[PDB]
Amino acid sequence: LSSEALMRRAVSLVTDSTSTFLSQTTYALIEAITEYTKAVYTLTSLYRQYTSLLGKMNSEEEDEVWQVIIGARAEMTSKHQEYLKLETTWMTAVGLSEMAAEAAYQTGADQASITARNHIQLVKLQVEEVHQLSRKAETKLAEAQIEELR
Amino acid sequence: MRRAVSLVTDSTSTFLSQTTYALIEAITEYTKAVYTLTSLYRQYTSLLGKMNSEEEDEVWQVIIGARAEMTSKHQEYLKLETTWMTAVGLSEMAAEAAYQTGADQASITARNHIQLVKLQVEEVHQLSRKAETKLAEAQIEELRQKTQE
Amino acid sequence: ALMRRAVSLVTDSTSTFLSQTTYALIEAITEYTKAVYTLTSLYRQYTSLLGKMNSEEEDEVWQVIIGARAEMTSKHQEYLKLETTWMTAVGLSEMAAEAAYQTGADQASITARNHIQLVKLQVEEVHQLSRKAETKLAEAQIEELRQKTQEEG
Amino acid sequence: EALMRRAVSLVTDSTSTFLSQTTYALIEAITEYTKAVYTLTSLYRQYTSLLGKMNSEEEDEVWQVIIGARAEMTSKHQEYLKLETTWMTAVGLSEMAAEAAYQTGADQASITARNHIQLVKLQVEEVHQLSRKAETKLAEAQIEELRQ
Repeated sequence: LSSEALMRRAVSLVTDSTSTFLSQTTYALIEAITEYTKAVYTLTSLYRQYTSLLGKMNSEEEDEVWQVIIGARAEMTSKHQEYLKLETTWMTAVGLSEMAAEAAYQTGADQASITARNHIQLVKLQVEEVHQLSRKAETKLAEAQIEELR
Repeated sequence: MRRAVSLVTDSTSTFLSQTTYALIEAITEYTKAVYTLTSLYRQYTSLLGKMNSEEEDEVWQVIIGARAEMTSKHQEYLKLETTWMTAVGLSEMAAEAAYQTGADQASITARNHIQLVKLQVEEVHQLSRKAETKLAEAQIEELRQKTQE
Repeated sequence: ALMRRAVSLVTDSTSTFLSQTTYALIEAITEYTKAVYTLTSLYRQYTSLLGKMNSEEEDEVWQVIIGARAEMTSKHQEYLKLETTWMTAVGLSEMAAEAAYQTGADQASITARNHIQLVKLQVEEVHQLSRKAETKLAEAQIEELRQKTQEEG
Repeated sequence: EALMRRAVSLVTDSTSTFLSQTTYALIEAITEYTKAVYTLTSLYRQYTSLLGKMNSEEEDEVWQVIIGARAEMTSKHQEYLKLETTWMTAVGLSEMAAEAAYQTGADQASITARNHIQLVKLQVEEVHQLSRKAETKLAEAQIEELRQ
């Protein structure tokens, strides 16, 4: 069959396109995570300040800070929903590039496969690193909320 | 009238207790799944080097199952949290209903109950956040170690 | 002709390393101390529930207690490992101050030993806060054990 | 079953004796360590009181004692740690024995086991709190020693 080298050229176009698409969803996902983490930091600060006001106090400033907390929590939940919808797209992009690395290997393009496999591993590492910053921020928020219950 | 609003505060408090206890177990069950998946990642990483394919392929299959179970448990926790938030809303609206009409002590005990429960749930949530943090750390170690080896 | 500059480069490099290991250690001790307070609060929370409850509240809070002490042990081991590193930094900075003195770089000596004694006091002071927290944790545990045995008989 | 509870009663009796002995051995080690902490504290305050007028011979002499005193404090700490592991196994044993008692219908043997475990946990925690107090006073003495 003569369509072997022609299959190698087409599967290289797939690895090239899926890698581009993976970069694009990744970079969008990492932005969404960082903005969500920044919102979590802000909400955390407001809790610790609110807590600091409990004790010899009236109702104006506590209600005002709490109203800010209500807005900040809307912002945190908004940002969480944006990250979730972008996470599906990124996972589809990951799936595509994984199937493309496989197709490259099955047709003998091999070198396109390894470069795709390296790209996927790099991208999961980049995303997991900002994700771990998100988990840390979430933990400190939980700590701030527990301290507030005084 | 106060008899009816006290029946509401007591019933909504019971329902709040029950859904809280259900939510807390869903969270711990989710957290145990996160601990297990974390351990399997650390084990997999520790085997990179010494081992080759079939030992690693088998451990990886165990890892694939561990999220299937972790994701399952996450979905059950999510649906129990929805119910729990309705229970909180109910108990807050019921304490308010107590405050109007003058059932004050039924009101204050409801607010104290609501706050007590929020602390309990937040305390289990923070251990879940810690477990999630350690899982991400294990996954970062496995990814660096794989591109290295 | 020189040596005075070379030994001063040693005191400054070791002082930097001492500063860094100190900051990591004090942060580790402070994190351990917060964990002890957290565990203490949960014990008082459990104790306050003894008497008028059903095993929902007690079992769940207790499950949190198992996690919190697991975290307390984690933080304790991390502090211990970081203290080892800090002690190497202290030894280095002590011998560096000595070498500065033996070569006549007196001010390099005085600044190093002042730095060493500054850090030893800072570390000992957060250590004392840790002992206080540990004492209060034990008290919370004693109160809970008295309450539980007086609840039975 | 016609024969099972007599074996489980042997387990509750043996683990209960073993728990008592390890508890008393542990309390010995903690008290013994606590006394070491008190003495080291006194030597510190004695050393601290000498800074100034005094020359180094006798400050250096007390200081050498302090170095020896901490070696003993550390020895006593590791011996307490080793016995605490053993005591924790004894506690686990007795709680698994109380568990076995209930699932086989003993229970009254059970209630005494749970109370016994709670009692020894209280006894060990109380001597532990005295050692924490001693450690706190030691840290204070070392802070006082700071150089002044």
